[PDB]
Amino acid sequence: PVIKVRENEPFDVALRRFKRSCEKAGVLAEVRRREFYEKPTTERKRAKASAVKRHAKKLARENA
Amino acid sequence: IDYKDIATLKNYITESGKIVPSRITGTRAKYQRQLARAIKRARYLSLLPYTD
Amino acid sequence: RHYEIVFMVHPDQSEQVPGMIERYTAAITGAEGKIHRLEDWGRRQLAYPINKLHKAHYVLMNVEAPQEVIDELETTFRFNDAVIRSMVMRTKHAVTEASP
Amino acid sequence: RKQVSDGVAHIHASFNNTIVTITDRQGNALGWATAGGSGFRGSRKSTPFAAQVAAERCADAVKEYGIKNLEVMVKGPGPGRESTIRALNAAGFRITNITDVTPIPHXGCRPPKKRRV
Amino acid sequence: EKSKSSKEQKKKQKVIQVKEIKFRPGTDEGDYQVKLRSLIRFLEEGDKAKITLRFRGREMAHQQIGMEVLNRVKDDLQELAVVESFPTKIEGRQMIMVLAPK
Amino acid sequence: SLSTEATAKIVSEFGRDANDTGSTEVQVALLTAQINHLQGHFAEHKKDHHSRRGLLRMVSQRRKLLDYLKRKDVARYTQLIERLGLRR
RNA sequence: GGGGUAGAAUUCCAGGUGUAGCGGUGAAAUGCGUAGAGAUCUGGAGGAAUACCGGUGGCGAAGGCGGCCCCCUGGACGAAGACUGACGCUCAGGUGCGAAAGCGUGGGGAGCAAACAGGAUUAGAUACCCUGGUAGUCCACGCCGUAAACGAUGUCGACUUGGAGGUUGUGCCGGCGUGGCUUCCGGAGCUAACGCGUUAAGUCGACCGCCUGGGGAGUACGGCCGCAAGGUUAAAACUCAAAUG
Ligand SMILES: NC(=O)OC[C@@H](O)C[C@H](NC(=O)[C@H]1NCCC[C@H]1O)C(=O)N[C@@H](Cc1c[nH]cn1)C(=O)N[C@H](C(=O)O)[C@H](O)c1c[nH]c(Cl)n1
Ligand SMILES: [K+]
Ligand SMILES: [K+]
Ligand SMILES: [K+]
Ligand SMILES: [K+]
Ligand SMILES: [K+]
Ligand SMILES: [K+]
Ligand SMILES: [Mg+2]
Ligand SMILES: [Mg+2]
Ligand SMILES: [Mg+2]
Ligand SMILES: [Mg+2]
Ligand SMILES: [Mg+2]
Ligand SMILES: [Mg+2]
Ligand SMILES: [Mg+2]
Ligand SMILES: [Mg+2]
Ligand SMILES: [Mg+2]
Ligand SMILES: [Mg+2]
Ligand SMILES: [Mg+2]
Ligand SMILES: [Mg+2]
Repeated sequence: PVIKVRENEPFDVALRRFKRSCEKAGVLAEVRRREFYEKPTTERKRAKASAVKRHAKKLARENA
Repeated sequence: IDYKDIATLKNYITESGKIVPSRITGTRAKYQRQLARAIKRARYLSLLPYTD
Repeated sequence: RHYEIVFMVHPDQSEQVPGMIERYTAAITGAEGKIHRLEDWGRRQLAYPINKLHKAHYVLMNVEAPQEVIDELETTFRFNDAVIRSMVMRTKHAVTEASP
Repeated sequence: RKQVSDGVAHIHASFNNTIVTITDRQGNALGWATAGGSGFRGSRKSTPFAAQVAAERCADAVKEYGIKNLEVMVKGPGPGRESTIRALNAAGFRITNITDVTPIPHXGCRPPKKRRV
Repeated sequence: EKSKSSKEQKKKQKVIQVKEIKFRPGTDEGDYQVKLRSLIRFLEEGDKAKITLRFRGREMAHQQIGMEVLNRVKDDLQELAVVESFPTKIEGRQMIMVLAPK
Repeated sequence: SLSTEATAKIVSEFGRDANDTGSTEVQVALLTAQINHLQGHFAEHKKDHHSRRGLLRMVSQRRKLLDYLKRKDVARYTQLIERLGLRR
C-alpha cells in the first residue's frame, strides 16, 4: 500500500485512500493470522466450515 | 499463457504484485493455473515484481 | 527435446554477450542444434534489484538439442560470473514466432 | 546540527506499543518518541491517543532539523496506525506520501503457539 | 539503565508471603500428607503458612477433633517451623494457625 | 515408459506381425523390457516407493501372462522365456 | 525420487544514525537496555518454510502430496481403431508401503518447543498466562508399525426415478451431445432412528475380514517381532443387571 499524495489533495481524503489501500491488499488480516501457529488439521477444518457456510447460504438464497 | 507476455499478466496482478483470484477476474481454472505459473516464472526473471 | 533458455547478463558486460551467444549456439549446433528462435532483448529495467543491479542484458533462445548438452550448457552459466540468472525450460514443441 | 528538508516518519505500530521515529531519507535517526515514554504505562500505551502524543513529542524532537516534508512508513497492526499520522500532519508537516511496510513472510518461520485464554 | 541495576539488588530482598492451606476435620491421611508436603515446600523456601481448619454444619459440635488436626501439623512441622499464633476459639467457622519459617 | 521406437521393435520381433500387439509374447517382452529398464532407476532412487508400486504391477502382470502361456502352449512359453532370458 | 535455485520473513553478527526506554499482561513481574537497547538504515551469516494463486480445486492404494526450474519415474483419463483371446474376481498365511511422536549413529539447528528454570495467578497451581529454554522439530542411513490411520462404511461386478454445481477429456453444429473424476440436494427403496439414496446404507452375485451383555481388558500368561519404548496374537476368575444407540 504505497500512496503518493497527488497534486493538491487534502489529508483526510488522502488518509481514506491509504486505509482503503491497506484494506484491499490484506495486511491487518494477514498479520493476525500469522500471529499464532495454526496446525494443518485446524486450517483444513476452518476451510471446510467456511465452504459449508458459503454453500449453505446459496441454498438459503435458493428455496426462497 | 506466456511468462514473457507482461502486458496480459499485469491485468491479473494487484498493485502490491499479488495474483488475483479467478472468482474476481472470471478466469477459467485451467488458465488460472497457467497464469499463476507464468507470473512466478516472470517473478524469477525479474520481469514482474514479487512485492512492494 | 525442445528447450527455452533465458539468461540475464551483467549490464556492464553487454559487450561480452556477442561472444557468448556464439559459443552457446556453436555448441548446440555442434550436436543437431535447431535454433528455432534467438532474440537479444537488450538491457531492460529489472522489476527488483539482483546483486545491487537495476538493469541486466536479457537474451532468449528456443532450441532443440540433446538433453546432455543443455545440462552441459547449464554448467557454463554457473561458472560464468558475468551471467547473473538463467531459466532453462522445456517446451513441448518448437517456438519460431516472436515474443514482445 | 544539520538542516534536513525532507524526512521519513517510521511508525512501528505494535499491538502493545507505538514507536514513532523521524529519520533522514537514508534512514539516519534524527529523533524518536514512544507511547510508553509519553506518560502511558502498561495497557495505556496500547491506545490511539497514546500514539498521538508520541507523534507530537517526536515532532518536537525534530523541530531543530527544520523538516516540513515527511514520508510515512507505518508498520504493524497497532491501534495507533492512523492516529500517529493524523497527529504528525497536525504538527504541520506536509505528508507527501504514506507507505505500509508491514513484514509479511512468503510461506517463513513457525509462529509461537496460540494463547489458551 | 543506572538506578535499576542498584534497585535489582534492593528488589532481591525476598518478600515473605503467607500461603494458605485449608484443612478439614474429615481430611484423610493420604490427602493430609499432600497438604503437609505443600506446607513443607512453603516453610522450606522461607514462606509463612496460614493453616485454616473449616467446620461445616454440626461439625461445630466436635471442635476438639478439629484441634487434633491443627495440633498434628504443628507436631509434624515442629523442627521445620515455629508457631507464630495458635488458635483458641472458632472465629466464624474457622480456626487459623499461622506458622513461621525458622 | 519405453519409447515408441523401443515398443515398435519388440512388437515386430516377438509378434506375428507389426499389427499384433496383443499377443502374450509381445506383452511379456514389453513388460520385461520396462522391468529391466527400471532396475537402474530403483538402484539410484531406492526411496521411490510410489514408482516401485508400478514396477511390482509389471512383474505381477508378467507372471500372470507367463502362467497363462504355460498352460495354453508350453512350446511358446519355453521359447519365450529363453529368448527374453527369464528364469520362469 | 534426485539435484539446483528464487524471493519474503524471523534470528544472529558487523557497522552507521540516534536516546531512554524496550518487551510483556487481566493486572504485573521475571527478562532486555546507557558496556547504548528498542527503533531506523547498509552489509553479511545461517537454518527452516514456501504469502498471493488456492478452489467442498487436483493427484495418490492408503499414509499423504503446495515457490520456480531441470533430470529420472509411477498411475489415471479420452478419441478412433488394430491386436491377444477368459489371460478373470477375491485372497487365510505371506510380502511391502504406512501421519506424528519415539529409538540408534552421524550431521545440522533460524524459528518453534515436551522437560526444565524463573515470573505470575490461586485455597493450592506440579497448570492454563509471562520471560527464557533442552530434547525434538530439519538432513542421511537404519529401526519402530501405531493414530478419531475416519466416509468410524472391505474389494470386485451387475442392475434401479430425478435436480443443481465443480473439475478434466472429446465429437458435432455459444448451442447440441458424449466419456472420467468430484460436491450438494432429493425420489423409490432401505434404516431403530438419524440418515443413505446410481460415488447406496437400494436390488443382487463372488471372495475375504470381523462381532456375539458391561466392567475386568486389548489386560495376564505363552508365542512371534523390537536396541528400547513397546507392538501383535489374546483369555479367565470375579463382579454388575445392566452397559449401549
Ligand atoms: N488461580 C486459581 O486457582 O484460580 C483463579 C482463576 O480462576 C482466575 C481466572 N483464570 C482463568 O480464567 C484462566 N483462563 C486461562 C488463561 C489463564 C487464566 O486467566 C480468571 O478469572 N482470570 C482472569 C485474569 C486473572 C488471573 N488471576 C486474576 N485475574 C481473566 O482475565 N480471565 C479471562 C476469562 O476468564 O475469560 C481469560 O481466561 C484471560 C485473558 N487473559 C488471561 Cl491471562 N486470561
Ligand atoms: K553465474
Ligand atoms: K490366490
Ligand atoms: K533448542
Ligand atoms: K422419527
Ligand atoms: K505378549
Ligand atoms: K461377565
Ligand atoms: Mg491423491
Ligand atoms: Mg489422511
Ligand atoms: Mg482383490
Ligand atoms: Mg518424525
Ligand atoms: Mg537421531
Ligand atoms: Mg519460545
Ligand atoms: Mg511457554
Ligand atoms: Mg488400531
Ligand atoms: Mg476402524
Ligand atoms: Mg440425500
Ligand atoms: Mg444398516
Ligand atoms: Mg498388550
